[PDB]
Amino acid sequence: MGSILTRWLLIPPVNARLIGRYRDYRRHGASAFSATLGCFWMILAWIFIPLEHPRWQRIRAEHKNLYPHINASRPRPLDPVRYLIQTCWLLIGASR
Amino acid sequence: SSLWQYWRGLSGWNFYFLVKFGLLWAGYLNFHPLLNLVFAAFLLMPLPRYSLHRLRHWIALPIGFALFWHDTWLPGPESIMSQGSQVAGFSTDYLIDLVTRFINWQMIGAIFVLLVAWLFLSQWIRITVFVVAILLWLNVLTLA
Amino acid sequence: LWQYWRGLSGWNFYFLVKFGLLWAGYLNFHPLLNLVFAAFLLMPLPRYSLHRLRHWIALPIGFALFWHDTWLPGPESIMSQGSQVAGFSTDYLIDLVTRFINWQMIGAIFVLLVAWLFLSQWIRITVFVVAILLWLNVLTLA
Amino acid sequence: RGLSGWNFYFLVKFGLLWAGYLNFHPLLNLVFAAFLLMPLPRYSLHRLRHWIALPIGFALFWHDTWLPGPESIMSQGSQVAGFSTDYLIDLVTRFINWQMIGAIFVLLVAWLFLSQWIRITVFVVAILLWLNVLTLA
Repeated sequence: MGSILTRWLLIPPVNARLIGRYRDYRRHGASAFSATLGCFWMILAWIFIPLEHPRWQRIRAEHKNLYPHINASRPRPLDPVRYLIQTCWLLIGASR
Repeated sequence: SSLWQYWRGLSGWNFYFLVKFGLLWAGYLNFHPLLNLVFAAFLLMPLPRYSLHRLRHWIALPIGFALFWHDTWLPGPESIMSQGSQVAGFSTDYLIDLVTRFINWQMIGAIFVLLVAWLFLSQWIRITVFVVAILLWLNVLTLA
Repeated sequence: LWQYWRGLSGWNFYFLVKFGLLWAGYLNFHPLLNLVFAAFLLMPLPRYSLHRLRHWIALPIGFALFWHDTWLPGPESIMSQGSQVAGFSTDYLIDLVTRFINWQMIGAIFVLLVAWLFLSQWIRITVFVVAILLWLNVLTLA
Repeated sequence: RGLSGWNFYFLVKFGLLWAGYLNFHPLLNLVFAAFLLMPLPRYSLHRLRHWIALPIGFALFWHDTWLPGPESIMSQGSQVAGFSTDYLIDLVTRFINWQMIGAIFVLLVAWLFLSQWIRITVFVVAILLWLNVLTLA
């Protein structure tokens, strides 16, 4: 998804950031499909979730501790569901 | 100063609502879903200052009691005051008998069990999430 | 200009309340005017001073718009009939006020406030507010 | 460098077309768009283009509107000079649909916001091409 299409649709800075990320995912062994989907989800997360907020910053910083089973550098298509399940677990039975 | 460090779970009030739910389920309470939600919202409201927290607890206690009484069919304090002069003429033996008839020891035992369950579960799970979920659910049912 | 886009901040709550009232049937909602107002609030202003000015201007406008959306008599009707209300005893005014104010609605607004304070930390409420506004406009055009 | 501020111009035109306030001439507008998309290397040529394009764009917009030709206004304008200021304000308030103005404003803000993420020029050109195809079909 270096596809002539993203170059035509997105402005250059946005395109550069997306490509950089995509490439980052590919370098870490993610399938093309998974990488695209990962970028998509990220965009969605940015749109709906204030990632600039101190809360999300902490969660992102502790991502490896809170979500050990999810590799941020290798996105899998079912990663959102995994995040949901884990979050539900952290929200409920997770006190120690 | 993210208002966040200031969000504290319903602490002991979790038990208050659990008891209410148990009573509602048993058919002993006319549950007003919106008022109880407002109360819950009041308790969850983020207060930065420790003093405001103390104040909240002090205020919440009478309110919680009042609301609990309201949700029960118990006669209003006015009815008790106006009829109370008739109750002052009852012999101590009668009052004890009335009280023993009124108090279902099985219900007291259930509340105790619930208390122990809550203390035990609170060690593992955040009960507040459930209390709020049920409250929201009950409100939705009343609107549908 | 990316750095200058600041979400609807406290105005998110304003619109949520409006939506809640609309849903309850207490408001005649003018979708386009409210969208314009939202657009005005979202407009990217680089300078902090312009932001303060916007808030100052927006407050009266928001109030006016809210009033306009309500079934309440225009300030002219109140001024012309207000001299008749000045003769009402304090007890009657309190009775009228107590009858007029639905404590349940106030409580709902409060709950909504707490919900908003809590959700605004997790989710961008502005996105939803704008989406609903857009949606309501589309419904009025369809 | 894309249709920059002219994207908004066309969006407004499209909106007016949709509302039925504009008789849209697809070919003339396409030519105008083609003129605007022509790659110029020098920053100065870009300024010149903007200067030239402004009168042309305005002329084209007027042409596309149901408004009386400048000739009709000049010939009847002497009759309008006799109207009292109150009548002129009334006429103006009746003529200006505040809802349309508001919509244009909303469109502007939307455009400012979207132009940061997406190339609006691609869509404008696609719609223009589409509208031309519809007029030929």
